[PDB]
Amino acid sequence: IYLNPPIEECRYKLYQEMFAWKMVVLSLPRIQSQRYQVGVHYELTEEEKFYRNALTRMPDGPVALEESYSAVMGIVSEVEQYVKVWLQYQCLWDMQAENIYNRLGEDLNKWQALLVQIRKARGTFDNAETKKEFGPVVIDYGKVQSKVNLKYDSWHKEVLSKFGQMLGSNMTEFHSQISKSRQELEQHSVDTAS
Amino acid sequence: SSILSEVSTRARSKLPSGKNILVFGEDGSGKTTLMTKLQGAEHGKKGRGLEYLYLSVHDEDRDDHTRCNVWILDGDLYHKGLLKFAVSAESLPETLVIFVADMSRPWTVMESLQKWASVLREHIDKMKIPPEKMRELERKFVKDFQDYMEPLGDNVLTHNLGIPVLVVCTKCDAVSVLEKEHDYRDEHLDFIQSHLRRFCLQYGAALIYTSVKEEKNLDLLYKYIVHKTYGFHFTTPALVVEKDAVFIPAGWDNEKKIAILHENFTTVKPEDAYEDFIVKPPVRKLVHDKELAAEDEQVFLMKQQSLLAKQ
Repeated sequence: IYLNPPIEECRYKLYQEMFAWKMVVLSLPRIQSQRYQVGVHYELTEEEKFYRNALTRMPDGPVALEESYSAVMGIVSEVEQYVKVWLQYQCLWDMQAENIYNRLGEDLNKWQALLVQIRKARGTFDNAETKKEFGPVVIDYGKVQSKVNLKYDSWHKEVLSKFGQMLGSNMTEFHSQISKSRQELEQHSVDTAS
Repeated sequence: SSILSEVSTRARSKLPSGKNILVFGEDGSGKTTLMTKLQGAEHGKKGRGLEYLYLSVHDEDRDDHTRCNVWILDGDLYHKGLLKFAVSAESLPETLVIFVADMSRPWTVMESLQKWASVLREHIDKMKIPPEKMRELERKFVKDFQDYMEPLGDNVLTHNLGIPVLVVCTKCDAVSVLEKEHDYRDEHLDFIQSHLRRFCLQYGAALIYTSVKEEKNLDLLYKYIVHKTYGFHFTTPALVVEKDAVFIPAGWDNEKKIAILHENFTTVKPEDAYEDFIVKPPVRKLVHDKELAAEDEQVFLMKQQSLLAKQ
């Protein structure tokens, strides 16, 4: 699983967008009397010629910046979280089913638990949706939608096969011992001197 | 649940990531120019407040790609609160911080550094790091400093934050110009170098000179950054031989290695305040011409009333 733009792009581009929405109002040239007031014979300094003090002239204080970046630290953080989830499917390609079988040897019946949460793990996946949107960041899982699909489908199939296999074994146990005990009860010797 | 255990346990070989290199410096120091140029792009766009650079470090030895986060910070103090967006508990232990002292204006070096000496320090405690973890990382950094092979003392790391730190002084080419345009003595170079070395010593910092115009030690700076934030193989010796640009590895410093630089200059014995021995750059811009206020009708008219009374 790659990110064609790395997750840091999701933050850098948003920062550039915020910078653009600041420069649209900040890089405005400053009204200045130097048009004829040539007495200041000096190349106009950038931090005065271009009116670069507006950030300090906040009516509400710097809280605006605090909220803006916060939104980004919202937007990116959680979306990276979503990205994280997708990276978790990495296991579909590098794992040993023997390890799982040993770890959950003789669970509720054999596994009976992760075979339940896997169906929920079919989430973020196997849906008509092709790209997850969030704000101005759209993460498209187009190249993987079928690939991880086939892998996860086959893997779920094999886990189901193994589970139901030993379930059927235990039901052979079930019917065999029930029938034998039924015959033992059906000996029906209720009255006997011994 | 159970999956989050099993799938997580199936982990493969990777390289550490999420490292957070931080750059505070005095505004107008070309900090952005340095970080961009080292990134590879000649210069991105400047602006205000916090700025982000994803520094792509590739290791050909393992043939992998990683991105560290340059959180370069604006110099103005009113933009100090937003530093909470830069460093937090989950990010702090793997953060490296570099201050940038633009040598074009040596008169504004130490206090700017010392400004950092407040700001980050304040920010490191307003977040209320629990004492045990701060202590463990501090002693870890102390040990990592002590094991330099190509120490202990009263002032070594005598106050530090326990994360690796550099003092990257940019624009070193300018030292030539301000040498002749100002008659700025070479002994004064020795004095600033020694004082910066004392500063880096009490922070255990590795000091590097670098000139963007001279593209000097930019490769070396990249090497040292990758060595510290990641732990890559390092081979550069302690380049201190020439005074134009110097590279002081973190641990190569000693009190006597600053005493040797003290010896060669005999202008003013260095205990003196940095600012005194350096000469202030006098302000050029003239004060605006004074108000030509017009005397109001009232006191003026009272004055003529007095004049007619004199008649």
